[PDB]
Amino acid sequence: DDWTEFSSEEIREARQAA
Amino acid sequence: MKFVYKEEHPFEKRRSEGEKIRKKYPDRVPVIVEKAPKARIGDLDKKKYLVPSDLTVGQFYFLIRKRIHLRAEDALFFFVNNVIPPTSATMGQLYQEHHEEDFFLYIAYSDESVYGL
Repeated sequence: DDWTEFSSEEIREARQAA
Repeated sequence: MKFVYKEEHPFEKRRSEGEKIRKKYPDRVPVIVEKAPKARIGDLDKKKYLVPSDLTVGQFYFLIRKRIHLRAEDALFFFVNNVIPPTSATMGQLYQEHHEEDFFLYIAYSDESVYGL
């Protein structure tokens, strides 16, 4: 699709980082 | 604050694409991300992000930071409607209060803590 989404790995890291 | 995206896409086309993307992927919020004027910081490949709404602004900082790759001389601040959103706010909440009439949320970033500095 024309929209960018963060990968699974990136988001799971973010669920931790903050 | 002005966005290049708004200048390159007419309001009625943004709004209809916005309504559609909210109805098709309601667990995410449509976010336009651009570098603030006068910002001295890395560029981002893409402008349009579909973001999990229960993600905090602090976590969004993490995601954007990674794709920018900050240098020793850098800092990173978000601006939505001339306002630094609190790191504790969720993207959903931010969307709720600040989404524009085209159903997009517009966020600018900079290495300075004042928009346009």
